[PDB]
Amino acid sequence: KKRPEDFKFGKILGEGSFSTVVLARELATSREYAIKILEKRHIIKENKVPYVTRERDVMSRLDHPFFVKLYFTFQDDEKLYFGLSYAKNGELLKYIRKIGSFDETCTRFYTAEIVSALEYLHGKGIIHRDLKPENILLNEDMHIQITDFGTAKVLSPESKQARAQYVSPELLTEKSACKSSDLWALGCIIYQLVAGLPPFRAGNEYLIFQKIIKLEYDFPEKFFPKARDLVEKLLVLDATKRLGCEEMEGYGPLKAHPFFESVTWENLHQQTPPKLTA
Ligand SMILES: O=C(N[C@@H](COc1ccc2[nH]c(=O)[nH]c2c1)c1ccccc1)c1cccn(Cc2ccc(F)c(F)c2)c1=O
Repeated sequence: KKRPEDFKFGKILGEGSFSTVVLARELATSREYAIKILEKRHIIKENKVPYVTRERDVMSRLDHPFFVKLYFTFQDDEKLYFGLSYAKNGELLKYIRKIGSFDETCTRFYTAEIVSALEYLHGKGIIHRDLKPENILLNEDMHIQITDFGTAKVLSPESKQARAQYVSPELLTEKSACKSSDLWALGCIIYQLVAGLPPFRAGNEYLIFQKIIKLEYDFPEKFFPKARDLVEKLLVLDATKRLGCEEMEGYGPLKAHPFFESVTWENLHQQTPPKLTA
């Protein structure tokens, strides 16, 4: 078992739900991990601290190339520690501030990795509920690493549902989430990769929420036609009519959409990602 003294702790990578993720270097190996630290003082019923109880065991057991993984755990008198994948290259959409919108080859590749990751997650009955560019990190090899900050939920077999710019209308109109809520988020992400901006934009959050529920958005003139078609098929108010959803025959029709022509879905993790720039 590892212990706190085996690492040199660096900067904070992220924080939420009484959990702080810190960059750490393993002294013996020079390997870097993102170690999540929870103070035992905060583990009380009223706080609903994630990853302490059994309801997230299926998430903790994931061993997929596109999700940050749990490698080890340990504890001391005051804290719980969870060693997670470190995604060296940070947030995927961070390149937009320099480079602007992604080209079709790069959009197709990164969209395929996200779709492949969501298919796997949904196949385990897990819904993310807060999928956004901030949660799509990139490792040293430039492959995606999707993070959860305690929003993901395992659905029960008895229900296909569970209780701003990337939020689906059902999370706004009926305060519920389903697998299809994540496909709405995917539609927003694809649009942002291509356009360089998210689809629902307005003067403030209140107005953005109105645009979402009314489907008030437009495409710029330069939007790749196959990507436009795909986005229109994901950004549908009725959650049962989104491409990829259970009621629309699942992932096959989504992975077979013309936007994904030439994609080799089985080896995306082994392919060299296309460079965003030389
Ligand atoms: O513990 C897990 N995730 C952490 C966040 O992990 C981070 C955050 C930033 C980082 N930067 C970097 O380089 N590595 C980083 C790791 C968490 C924080 C706060 C509350 C709850 C969880 C965590 C534990 C186990 C598995 N996963 C992957 C996962 C689970 C369910 C999903 F639906 C999903 F899409 C992905 C986790 O995110």
